[PDB]
Amino acid sequence: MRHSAKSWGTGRAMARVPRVRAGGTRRAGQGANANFCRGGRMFAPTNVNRRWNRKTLLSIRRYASAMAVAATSIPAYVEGRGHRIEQIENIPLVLSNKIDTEKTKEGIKILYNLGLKEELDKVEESKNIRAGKGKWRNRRYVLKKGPLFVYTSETSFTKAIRNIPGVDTERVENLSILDLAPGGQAGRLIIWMEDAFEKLTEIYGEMNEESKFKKGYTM
Amino acid sequence: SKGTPSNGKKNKRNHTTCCRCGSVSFHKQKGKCSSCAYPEKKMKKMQNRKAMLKKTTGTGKMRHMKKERISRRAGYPGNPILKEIRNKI
Amino acid sequence: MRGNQMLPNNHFNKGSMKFKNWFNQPMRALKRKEVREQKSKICYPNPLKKLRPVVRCCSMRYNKKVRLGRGFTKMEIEKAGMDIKYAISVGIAVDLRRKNKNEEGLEENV
Amino acid sequence: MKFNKNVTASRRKNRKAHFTSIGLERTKLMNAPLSKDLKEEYGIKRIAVRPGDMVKVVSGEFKKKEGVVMKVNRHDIKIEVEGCFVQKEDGKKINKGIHPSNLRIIKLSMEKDRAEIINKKVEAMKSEVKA
Amino acid sequence: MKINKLNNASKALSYPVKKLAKTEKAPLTEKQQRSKELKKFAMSIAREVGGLAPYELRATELLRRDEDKRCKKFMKKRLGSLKMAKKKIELLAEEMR
RNA sequence: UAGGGGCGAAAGACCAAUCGAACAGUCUAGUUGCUGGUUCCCUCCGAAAUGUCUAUCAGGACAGCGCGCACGCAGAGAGAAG
RNA sequence: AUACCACACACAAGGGAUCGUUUGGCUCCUGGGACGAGGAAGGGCGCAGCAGAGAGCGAUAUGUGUGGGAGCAGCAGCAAUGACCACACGUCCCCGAAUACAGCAUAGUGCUGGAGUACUCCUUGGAAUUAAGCAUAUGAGUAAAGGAAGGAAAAGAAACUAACGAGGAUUCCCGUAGUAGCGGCGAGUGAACAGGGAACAGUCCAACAGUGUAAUUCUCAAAUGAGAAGUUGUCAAAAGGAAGAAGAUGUGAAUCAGAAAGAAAAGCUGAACGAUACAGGGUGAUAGUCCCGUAGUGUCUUCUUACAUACGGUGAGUAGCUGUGCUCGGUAAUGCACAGUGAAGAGGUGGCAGUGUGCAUCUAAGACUAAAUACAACAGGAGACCGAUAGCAAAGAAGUAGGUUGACCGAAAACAGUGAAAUUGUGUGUGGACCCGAAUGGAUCGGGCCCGUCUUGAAACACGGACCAAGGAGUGCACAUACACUGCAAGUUGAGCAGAGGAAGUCUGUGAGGCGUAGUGAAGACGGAAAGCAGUGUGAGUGCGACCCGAUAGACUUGUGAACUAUA
Ligand SMILES: [Zn+2]
Repeated sequence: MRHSAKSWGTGRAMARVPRVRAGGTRRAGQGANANFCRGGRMFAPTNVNRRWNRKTLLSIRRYASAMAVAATSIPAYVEGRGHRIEQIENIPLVLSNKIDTEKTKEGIKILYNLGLKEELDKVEESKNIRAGKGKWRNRRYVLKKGPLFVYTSETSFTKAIRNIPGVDTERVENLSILDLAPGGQAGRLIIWMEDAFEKLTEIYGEMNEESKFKKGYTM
Repeated sequence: SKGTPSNGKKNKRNHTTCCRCGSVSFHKQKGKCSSCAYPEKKMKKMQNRKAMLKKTTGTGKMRHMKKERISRRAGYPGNPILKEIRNKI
Repeated sequence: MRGNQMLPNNHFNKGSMKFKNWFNQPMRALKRKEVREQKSKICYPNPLKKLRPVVRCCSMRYNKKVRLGRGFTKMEIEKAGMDIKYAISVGIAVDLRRKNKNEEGLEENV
Repeated sequence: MKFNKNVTASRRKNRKAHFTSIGLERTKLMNAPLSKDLKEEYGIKRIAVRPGDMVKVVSGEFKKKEGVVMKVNRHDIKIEVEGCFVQKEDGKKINKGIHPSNLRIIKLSMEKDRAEIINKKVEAMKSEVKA
Repeated sequence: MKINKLNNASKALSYPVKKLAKTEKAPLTEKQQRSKELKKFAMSIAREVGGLAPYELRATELLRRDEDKRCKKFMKKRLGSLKMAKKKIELLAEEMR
């Protein structure tokens, strides 16, 4: 909308679009402001007042996270997401405390002993450059999802495992649905810490009782 | 007639180069510049926002203002021969 | 205008009207946290907040509810054996505009 | 992962920083690895290649060749090595430039300030290594 | 609508508190007395030096003829307030006596 | 001597190819009951150009005739016989 | 149809679509908010070995000092006697507030002027538009024009609310509320206290200064003197500190080889190794270990901040009143002015005019004040944004080339990639405008008027359309609503805000308000049926540019014009 423009009106054998007032340049007499014009203004310009976020009831958020946690212990769902678990003895996995690990070297040896080798390899081999214009806008590489580790108490193991591709970490008390159901499909593979697994009873309570940690919520 | 033949008589020139702004807009008979209002003390009111931004600070060189910012960054240190005067003051 | 509705009344006629968005909400929250933290170091052993009196709320609708007020009165402070200069040094708030009109309200603040 | 928020991870910003570099930052672009023996003779692991030094080409058309560095083009980041060339229709021969990182140093040119440059870097290490 | 359900009689009820008596401030110290005396004194000297204003003369003249209700109306129109008029009439009356 | 102003041996003439109210720029994307245009496939159902009120007669609103979702259900654009 | 016209296919022309790419734009967040008589901002002119534009710099037109260290892009010459870069300093032509000046203060030195003005304060003040016409009203105390200041500005410690069992400076957020009311009672307009929070801080002058001596400020001298201001009244006390924050910069792990194939391996295949570092960028195809970094760790430099005296209850052309004009939701006057008139020392107020009288609450006509709040230029970080007819007008010497008498107006052009259609030549085939149905070795047979659009009615002697590519029109927000889907249910809820957390996500508290749990009246007053609340979306109404394009006109400027033409 920058330019000085006006319509020539009828009687000149031309369409009555606004035109640019100028002289000495090829720009004289060209068609100015409308959406059907080169260099004109777009239809309904995009605007900051749009509603970016969305609400969801707290009671649904609580219930969805509870049944996402449940699905992490049904083999049919875990396999269905594409985690491969052929070599793993039993689900769920619960690592002890008194893990005294500090180095990545010894950290991987632990994970291999739980049967996770094929799963981890599946992640490392996956790295590829994205198709389309997203590769220009800071979203260049894509990787497959792998195990999530859940802890509750501060331990050295967290900074021993984190550089291994596809390993992900969160605390039990603030466990998110984006981490528990990626892409909106449920049944992510989870490594529990022994403290964290016991805490699930305080957090979600018992059937037909009220949780002390989540006020006003019952299963 | 008012078209082509009247164009032949157009050999006088009412505006010359202004000494304040350069813009070939000083009207000799009126004694006034149509771009910048010389000889009035203040500069003229510019007609619109588009036209005034074409002559703002930062459209030229800003020689003094740039040096001042660098000296302020450095803590106004002055000429190193004369440090004792600075320190006393 | 057609059909049955509550008759409109939407006030968007004024072309000089301003809009205020809230995209800064999470960031300004983080700044307020960081200012409190550093303020808390400057006076480390002492609480960041002062002690305030309990007063009774205003109208017939809120009579039965008690709330924090602005400051203790010279009479409350004196009755508890302190002096005004000392009270300030120990982090008690003072308000010399307030008046005492009940026995009960005085006894509780003491 | 990066936890410092003052450093950029934008593709657009990283690329501009590369090509518009000047001064000492430009010199960092001309670094090459030293061979295993030289990494015992001197403390350093890598140095900026200069004329007169002796290099093995480890990638490309001229792989396995050895020779003396003739010239260093800083604007178009390339090094010319003695005996790596192509012949035109005319029979005339043109030296083809190789990117620094495809080379490895075999013998160092010790003319001029090189011995002081090396000393300065060794000291900078030890200063913090021993602490 | 959660408005206008009680009658005016029941809205007038109140809780039985125990009150505190007001602390009277009647004592006036020696220095405060001299302060007030000097101000009242100064007000005498001004009246002695400069005399009465035109409407005060016209007012006092009406008081001698017992034109009480005329004087009242006159003073109301000059000062605006019926209270100020009642006060100024009483001060003028006392001056004449 | 400058724009609701000038200047006119008066024609509403002339004031930078513009004058029964100049040019530049902004308010402004002024308003429009009026003219023009309005971008993929198949399946199923399917109108109205009439009444009342209107500074109303090239426009509206309310009702009448379509379609969608349908709680439910003895009815019918035809005859007899009084 | 030998050669014309049309169509199909192959090759050569002609043009620049499409796909692949991007040292640019845009949006949000955080920091910053640094000019001038010591000559600014803006304009002109000069300076290179070969030098037009642009960049850099002033006749010192690549000088000095500090920290580094290898080349100067072409050609000729230079360079460890220091190429080039980074930090500071020195030098800095002419015009311009432009001043050998104007106004003004002190014992004296001096100060102001111009630039910028997004955000803040003070004046002045429209019309288009809506009311389906229009004059009060609306748009709007908005646009435009003037004055002024700072990193914020303004405001600020009650001549304040309230009628409770009361509270207690100012500013900001949630809310009371599209309510009480104002209004050709039409269109439309429209606040306050409460209740929940962020941040918190109070003080000065006058009234009112030692009289057994102006004890007070300044100048010159001197080691104790002279003089100026002032009795129309001067003079009312502390050093001091470690914390807190922002930058700059050093260091920083670990790989080799091969068949086939390619211009080139980093791919693929086997064997290893690092990780508190698998963020991201560069290398001749897709790299943790080839190069620059990153996680982790060192140093250094700046900036911010902190103890003393004496006091109260009368601040005048003011408050108020009469008339008048503007203004506000303020209504028998909410605020502000002008003219007449004009107080008391005791006065002001308690949303409806007056008079009286108790009661409650305050103290005007002098001043200062932090934090929590707003937003350009310039710098830094991010993104479900745009990808060269897009995104800023501008991805190159863009406010440029160029243009107006003037105010002012204003383009195109990416890769030495790919290489579509319109349109042209040559060769080879098939037809005489072309489409649909059905066929021959071969003459052809039957059916079809030109599309889009308003219209009772178009093949029309109704209008738009020469041809091809690319662009090109029901969208966003607020408020009620009916339907479909989801959780809980006499209840329900992501208000703001706090606590946790390598964090614009998520989890947990505290805790208002709103609507519902039953209605009737103008009201006093009375009381007796019917599941709701909050979301995710769809159809539809109203207001904002409101599906896209289009008037003749109206207003406003401290903007321009008598080079053509009129008259002195
Ligand atoms: Zn000028």
